[PDB]
Amino acid sequence: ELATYIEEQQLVLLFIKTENCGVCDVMLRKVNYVLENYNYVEKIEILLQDMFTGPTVLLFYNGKEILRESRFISLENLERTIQLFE
Repeated sequence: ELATYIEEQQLVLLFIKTENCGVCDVMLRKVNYVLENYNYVEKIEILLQDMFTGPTVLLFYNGKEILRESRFISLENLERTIQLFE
């Protein structure tokens, strides 16, 4: 909340996951893969405690939430959306 202002570094993607979650790990690999091709996206990972599994990806542009996907994650949607910022 204090470098959430430095979290206005253009296009940024939150990957949110939980401590015991098999898919999360796979999907993170999958997301990372896409992000190979797009240097101008910044990833932040948040690992929540177990105690909601996820994963959840949020995409923010200049702070505005532009995309939210969850549980099963259209890498197509993610990519095309990112692309709108070529």
